[PDB]
Amino acid sequence: LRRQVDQLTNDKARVEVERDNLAEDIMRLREKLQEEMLQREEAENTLQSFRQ
Amino acid sequence: AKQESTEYRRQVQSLTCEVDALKGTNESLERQMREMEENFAVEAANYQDTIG
Amino acid sequence: EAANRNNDALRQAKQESTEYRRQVQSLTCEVDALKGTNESLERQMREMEENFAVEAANYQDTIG
Amino acid sequence: DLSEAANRNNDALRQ
Amino acid sequence: DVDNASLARLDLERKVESLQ
Amino acid sequence: DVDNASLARLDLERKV
Repeated sequence: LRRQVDQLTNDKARVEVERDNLAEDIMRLREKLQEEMLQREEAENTLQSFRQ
Repeated sequence: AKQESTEYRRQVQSLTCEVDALKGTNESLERQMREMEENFAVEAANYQDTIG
Repeated sequence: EAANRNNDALRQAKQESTEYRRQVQSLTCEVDALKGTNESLERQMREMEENFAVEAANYQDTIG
Repeated sequence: DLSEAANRNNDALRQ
Repeated sequence: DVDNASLARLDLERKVESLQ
Repeated sequence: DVDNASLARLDLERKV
């Protein structure tokens, strides 16, 4: 039973870290891409008052 | 000279938000490094206790 | 049994660690998001310094 | 006793 | 799913404590 | 870390 545990949980942990890298890169890219929004989406519609 | 001082004011305001967002991205990497580093310290302690 | 209270602490600290790593990383990122919020709130205060300044001076350019 | 006292000190030092 | 894996790990924790 | 913990539980289970 516990030998089925060691071989099952670890090939799953290999497939899970093959996805945890994507979810760390998207969470890192959220923080950055929101810092990009914090300047770009203020400027965007603010400068449309001036487009007029 | 007032129109040039108003165009350089837009360049100031845009470049401020751009470098504030790149600084906010570097602080976001600093914070993601902490939340991975808090896991690495806990994984090291759990591994060493499990072995001993 | 005075020793089992220590084995239970070592077994509960392993269970605890599975939420504690998330609690640490969430409270890190929620501090870090408040820290990126506080630098960006001082950017709203700089853009308020320009707003009170253009209110005071550019209104008197229009009086000029 | 000695092993679980050593585990308690290890585990408070992990918490 | 994290609670179910914690129920699995919890039997062997309480056992290796008691077995000292 | 459920897997890293479970491999450590199996070394404890081998003792149990």
